[PDB]
Amino acid sequence: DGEYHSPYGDDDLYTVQPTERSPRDPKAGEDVILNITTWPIENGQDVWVEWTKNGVAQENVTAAYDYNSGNNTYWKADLGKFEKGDEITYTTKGSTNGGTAYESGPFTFYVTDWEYVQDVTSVVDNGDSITLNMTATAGDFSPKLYLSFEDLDTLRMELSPTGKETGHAGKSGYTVEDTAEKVTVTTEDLSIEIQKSPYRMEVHQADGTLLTSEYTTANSLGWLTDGKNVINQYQNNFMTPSDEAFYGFGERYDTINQRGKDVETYVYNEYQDQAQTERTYLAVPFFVSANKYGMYVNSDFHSQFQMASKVEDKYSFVLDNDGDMTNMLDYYVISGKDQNDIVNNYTDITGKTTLLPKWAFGLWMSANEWDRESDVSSALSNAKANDIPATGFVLEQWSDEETYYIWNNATYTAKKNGEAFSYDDFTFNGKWTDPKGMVDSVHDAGMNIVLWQVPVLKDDGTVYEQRDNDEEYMISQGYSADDGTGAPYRVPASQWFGNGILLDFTNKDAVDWWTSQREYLLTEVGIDGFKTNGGEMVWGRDTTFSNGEKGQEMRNRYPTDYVSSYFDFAKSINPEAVSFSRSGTSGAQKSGIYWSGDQTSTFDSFQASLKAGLSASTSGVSYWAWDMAGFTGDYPTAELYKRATAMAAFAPIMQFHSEKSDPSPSEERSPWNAVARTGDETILPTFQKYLYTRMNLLPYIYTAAKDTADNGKSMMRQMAMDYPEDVNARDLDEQYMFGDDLLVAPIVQEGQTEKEVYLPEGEWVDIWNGGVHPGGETISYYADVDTLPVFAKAGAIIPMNMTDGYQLGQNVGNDLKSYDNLTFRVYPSGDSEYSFYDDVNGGEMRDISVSEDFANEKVSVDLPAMADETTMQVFSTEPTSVTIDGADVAKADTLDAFNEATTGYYYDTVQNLTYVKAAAKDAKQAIVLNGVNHAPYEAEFGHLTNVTTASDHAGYTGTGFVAGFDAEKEAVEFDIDAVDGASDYTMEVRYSAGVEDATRTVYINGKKQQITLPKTANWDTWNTVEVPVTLQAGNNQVVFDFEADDTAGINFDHVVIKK
Ligand SMILES: OC[C@H]1O[C@H](OC[C@H]2O[C@H](O[C@@H]3[C@@H](O)[C@@H](O)O[C@H](CO[C@H]4O[C@H](CO)[C@@H](O)[C@H](O)[C@H]4O)[C@H]3O)[C@H](O)[C@@H](O)[C@@H]2O)[C@H](O)[C@@H](O)[C@@H]1O
Ligand SMILES: OC[C@H]1O[C@H](OC[C@H]2O[C@H](O[C@H]3[C@H](O)[C@@H](O)[C@@H](O)O[C@@H]3CO)[C@H](O)[C@@H](O)[C@@H]2O)[C@H](O)[C@@H](O)[C@@H]1O
Ligand SMILES: OC[C@H]1O[C@H](OC[C@H]2O[C@H](O)[C@H](O)[C@@H](O)[C@@H]2O)[C@H](O)[C@@H](O)[C@@H]1O
Ligand SMILES: OC[C@H]1O[C@H](OC[C@H]2O[C@H](O)[C@H](O)[C@@H](O)[C@@H]2O)[C@H](O)[C@@H](O)[C@@H]1O
Ligand SMILES: OC[C@H]1O[C@H](O[C@H]2[C@H](O)[C@@H](O)[C@@H](O)O[C@@H]2CO)[C@H](O)[C@@H](O)[C@@H]1O
Ligand SMILES: [Mg+2]
Ligand SMILES: [Mg+2]
Ligand SMILES: [Mg+2]
Ligand SMILES: [Mg+2]
Ligand SMILES: [Mg+2]
Repeated sequence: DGEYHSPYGDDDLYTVQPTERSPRDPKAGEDVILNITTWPIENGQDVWVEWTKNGVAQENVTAAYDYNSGNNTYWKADLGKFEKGDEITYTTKGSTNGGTAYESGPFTFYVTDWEYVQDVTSVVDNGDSITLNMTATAGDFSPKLYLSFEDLDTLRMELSPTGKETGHAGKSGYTVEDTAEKVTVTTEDLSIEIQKSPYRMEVHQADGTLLTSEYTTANSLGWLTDGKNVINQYQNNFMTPSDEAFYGFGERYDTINQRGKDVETYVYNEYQDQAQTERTYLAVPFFVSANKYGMYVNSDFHSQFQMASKVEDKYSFVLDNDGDMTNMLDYYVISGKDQNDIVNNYTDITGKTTLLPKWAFGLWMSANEWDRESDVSSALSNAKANDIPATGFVLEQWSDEETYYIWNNATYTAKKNGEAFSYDDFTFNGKWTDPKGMVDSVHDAGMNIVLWQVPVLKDDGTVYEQRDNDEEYMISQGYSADDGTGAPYRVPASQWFGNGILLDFTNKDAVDWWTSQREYLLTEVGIDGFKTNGGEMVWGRDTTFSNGEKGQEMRNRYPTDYVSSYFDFAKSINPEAVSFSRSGTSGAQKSGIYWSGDQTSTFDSFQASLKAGLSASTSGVSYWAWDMAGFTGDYPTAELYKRATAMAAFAPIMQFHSEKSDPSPSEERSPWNAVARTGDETILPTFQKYLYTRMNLLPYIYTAAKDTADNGKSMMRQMAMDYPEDVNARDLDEQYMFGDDLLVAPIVQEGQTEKEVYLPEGEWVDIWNGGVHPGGETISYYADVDTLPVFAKAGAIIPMNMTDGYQLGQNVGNDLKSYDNLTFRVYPSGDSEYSFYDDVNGGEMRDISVSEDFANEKVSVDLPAMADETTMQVFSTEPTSVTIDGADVAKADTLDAFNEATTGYYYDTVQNLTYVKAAAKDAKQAIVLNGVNHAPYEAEFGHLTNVTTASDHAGYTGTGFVAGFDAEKEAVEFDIDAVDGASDYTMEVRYSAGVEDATRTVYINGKKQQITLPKTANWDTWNTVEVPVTLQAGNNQVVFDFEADDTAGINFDHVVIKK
């Protein structure tokens, strides 16, 4: 009773339907097979193909039995091979015993082959664009390649194979040197060297440094055509040295450096095994090379980036097209001031990140199992009882699970013709008796709530009045996409929401309707945005959208049309509304948060999540989240939960979530449930430490969020984004930069406590304890399960919201309308400046500058007008005085006195931080710390040999001192920076020698001297001896030894380097 063949199937990249044509788009010399099905299985069935070649009727092709399966027979018809330009049209047919024939088709394909640019025959400079007139290696086209400047450092190439299209205008600030053999195009930032015969482009910086170039054999640039009807693909090919690293490509789970891979720009919903399958929800045809350029292929069609995956020194892109011969290839080679500036330039092209409200940057709580008011009340109560000041709240299991815009258990008179509901239309029952009151109680807790959504109208063949009404309206209005035959497009039956009808987000009227149905959720229920899931749901080549585009072009674009439509809609009603989504392509960054999707509770998954965040970052998707510790699989171990917590608190968006809808016991990845499930009570204080730390750093984090929106600098960055020339930074995927100043190194390996941290050149200070670490090597950091290595860069100015306790990890709550103690942590190093985004006070930028002058025992802070009292925490030795506007401020002897003071200073001996309180003033204030040196290098943080630490004599700095240190083969080794370059310095050695005069031997980069340490009154008396040393650039190895000619026990507190 039937026959079926459909040449492209669902056009899936990864799989085929069993009734497709192979190849889908035949090239010259390729054997063409047609897979055909008939049903039911019967003897005496014939299957054949009726067809024409170049309009000429051919002898029928008889199909061969392939296999039987289920109710069906599958057959193969072999059409043979074809030549470039052949136009084949066929109809597949089946009948039983000479009866009624069932057929599919007709279907046409045009047989293609590659044509490439040969030579540049002439150059036409039009002032805002340059045309290169070209010959082709085959065919009769007259190609034109157009060059323009999006900016003086960003080159755009537009290729028209037929020469019938014209490129776009760019900047005029270029000069041209056109010669017989070569044309050179120059700006203040770029030198574009184009050989004419054969055509070959090299892109150089203006100083001559090569950025990238086309492949050396040339004929690199080409298009796939029958020469008459279709252009089906484009390619270009580039030369790449062995060491070149390639970053970005959207959100990638397998690796941060794609060298060696064929990367598919193809959005896909892959559950749990994204790394293994090399798939992603969020695919962007943009990469950044550590050779200091980006490349962006400007098209929504699928592309494949072959990154030294075929030939060791070649990278290529192959870009699909729908056949339209008027669609130019359009790509950019992007330079800039640095790697982050390359990202900024990319965002000039594809869209800036939209700044989200500060609440988006606190903790988000989520669990699929929350499905009733009492679950929401319990979540709020549990958060409150456990001192968890979260700011975001997600509900997934909230709706009727039919319309997805009506609360579960709500009753109402159904509405026809897609008419919208108001709040008053509903009687609220059962699980949700008062959604408005429920939302109000979330707001009372200082949280903001988002509701889960999909872009599809569900249709599983069940009867459900409202859903049925909406479907009839949607179809009659043409608010769906079209399947290509005049019927609404439905998601393929085997997929998530199979048989459902996608809303055509290209259709403004459709969007207005769809969103109107949700209006009451925003205006009356008072929600704060949507979790817009899915979107990877466009299949089929003939699927047609209101914009005239079809399924090949729209698959990658659809999720971003969907996500952006909802984001803009929610914001139009509630300016503080935030979206939380997983899928998209270039431009996704304009529309809210992206999370890394569906992963298991394992360390392998944690590793893949971090790769996903780092690649997304390079791709301009900065507001990135993950389900901390995984949302499914066996419940995370306490170790994984703690490791994930620490990293999550230092990532752009912090969010816990769980998959299961009605589990027993609870699957919540909340800290209180983690305690319950693992039995490890210490999870709670560890979680609190990290969450409170994040809240302490929220002024810094939110300023970084604004810097993303303004300047294209992502919040969390792979090391080579800041240090592209650093050979050790190239492949690192277990540490990153967070904001401008913090190097974060999470432990993402099971059982690991010795964490390698690569430190780039410069000085890095442990933010938790003041340990100093000279850059330019990989250090080993001991991190137990509760510990996260985080370091501040030299010169850092870090705004913080602190309690009167003034330590990191102390709860300041979630009231985002005020600070407790606004604080700036400062690591003085030369002259540094910072622009603080003061969201509490109308979004004023506060420009702070620090002038480090340790050589003259001074640090100066230029504080602008502020609306709040401010506390500086300056990393330094103890001042002899502090002035504000020249006037001495009072030394506070205790933290209590400091807190009570209007202005003053206090010295934290454990952290080596000077606190300075300045009153709120509507004028600039000049703060000077006098008598200060670079903070001490604590002996207890040194590399120790046969020697231990103690704290049983008062008055030390840091956490203690090295004790006794009085036998041969005992050593204390320091890694010491020069304060102001290679020079002689004075090294202060602070020690106690309670019994008798002591001596120790010191080696400074291998150069030995002996030092005399006179007796102190007793072991509770410290003294300082000044030792002349010569220090060079970089890390200076300073070794204190007890050798054979040394004498007596000492307690060794610290060293200070001064003029
Ligand atoms: O950024 C500075 C350091 O921060 C962390 O340590 C802070 C603590 O440092 C001291 O004591 C620690 C030890 O008790 C031990 O358990 O862990 C680490 C390092 O272990 C080993 O390091 C050296 C070899 O590389 C050896 O010299 C040493 O004998 C080994 O035990 C120690 O740092 C203080 O005494 C504590 O008060 C302080 O809290 C971080 O762990 C460390 O790696 C950083 O360098
Ligand atoms: O009650 C609403 C809804 O709950 C579940 O879906 C919520 C989750 O949706 C996403 O994950 C789904 C995948 O997209 C599917 O392809 C498939 O693998 O199943 C998962 C469910 O885990 C999302 O990424 C998750 O964060 C959400 O928890 C049910 O699956 C739906 O049927 C319900 O309508
Ligand atoms: O739109 C369908 C239906 O929704 C509401 O009632 C919810 C309803 O769901 C199923 O149809 C069950 O059979 C009922 O027991 C539930 O109450 C509207 O009140 C109703 O008018 C409408 O048909
Ligand atoms: O040479 C003096 C002294 O050195 C060592 O003891 C150092 C030790 O002395 C007291 O116990 C203090 O309380 C500690 O803080 C010091 O580290 C030798 O052990 C000792 O024999 C000698 O007299
Ligand atoms: O209507 C198009 C549809 O045809 C085929 O489905 C058949 C199936 O193979 C038979 O066993 C029987 O159940 O009837 C169906 C037609 O209703 C294709 O297999 C299917 O992919 C296609 O959509
Ligand atoms: Mg720029
Ligand atoms: Mg529940
Ligand atoms: Mg606050
Ligand atoms: Mg305050
Ligand atoms: Mg000390």
